Parts: sequence; C-alpha cells; structure tokens
Amino acid sequence: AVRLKILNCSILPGGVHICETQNNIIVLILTNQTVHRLILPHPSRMYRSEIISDSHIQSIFT
Amino acid sequence: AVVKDSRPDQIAHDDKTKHLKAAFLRYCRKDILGAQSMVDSLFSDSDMEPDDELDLAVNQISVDLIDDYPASDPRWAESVP
Repeated sequence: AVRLKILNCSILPGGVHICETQNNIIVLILTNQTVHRLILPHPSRMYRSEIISDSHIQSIFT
Repeated sequence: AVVKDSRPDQIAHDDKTKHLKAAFLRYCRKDILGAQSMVDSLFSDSDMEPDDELDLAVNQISVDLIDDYPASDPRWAESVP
C-alpha cells in the first residue's frame, strides 16, 4: 500500500491510466492543471519464482 | 549481483544463506575484511533497524551449522574413503 499526495491538483475522475513495458509499469495521471508520469518496477523484472510453499509474499513495494 | 525482493522464503534467501556461509568460512580462515565486505554487500551495518529476514537467515545458518558437521573436519575424513 502506497499513498501519493498530489497536493495541488485534485486527481481528475478517470484520469489514472496504466501501461506495460517489458521492463516497467508506466502510470500516467492527469489532473486539472498538471500531468504526471511515474515509473514502477515490473513484477517479472522483480524476479519470478514461487517454488517455496508460502502463505504470504513480499509485494513490489519495499 | 543482488537478488530482487526479500519475501519470507525463496531463492534469494538461499543466495543470502550461501553468502553468509562464504563469509563465515572466510572468518574461519581468518579474514574479517572479506566477511565484512560480503555483509555490507547484502545489508548495511550502519542500520540499527530490526530485520526479521536478517535474523531468520542468521538463525537458519546457525541451525544448519549445529545440525551438520562443519566443512573440513575429521567427520569428512571417514566420509571420504
């Protein structure tokens, strides 16, 4: 869980979009008077293996 | 050559345990410098933070060490012919 405070502009309704690239997740968010692009690590680029029998797992936010 | 994501248990944990074993073997061979270098290569020692993953890795290394006879011991001498 992450909390992002775009303090100045309130986020427009329906203004958050997500696109995928083979390395990263690109988050494009539009507000009334501002536009933002964020880069997040891809799940497969954060290594992919769940051979071990577990009940909980770390997310991509550390 | 870090492995991404900590999580409870995966291949990264095995890599960390192997690094701990190599640093411990260096310490047995009397090299504080290489052991500390590997330790810094995984976790900063300037942190006083509680690291359950670090403690768990240390505990598992201790468990393996106490439940298995150490490398280069007379137990290997009769294990080899």
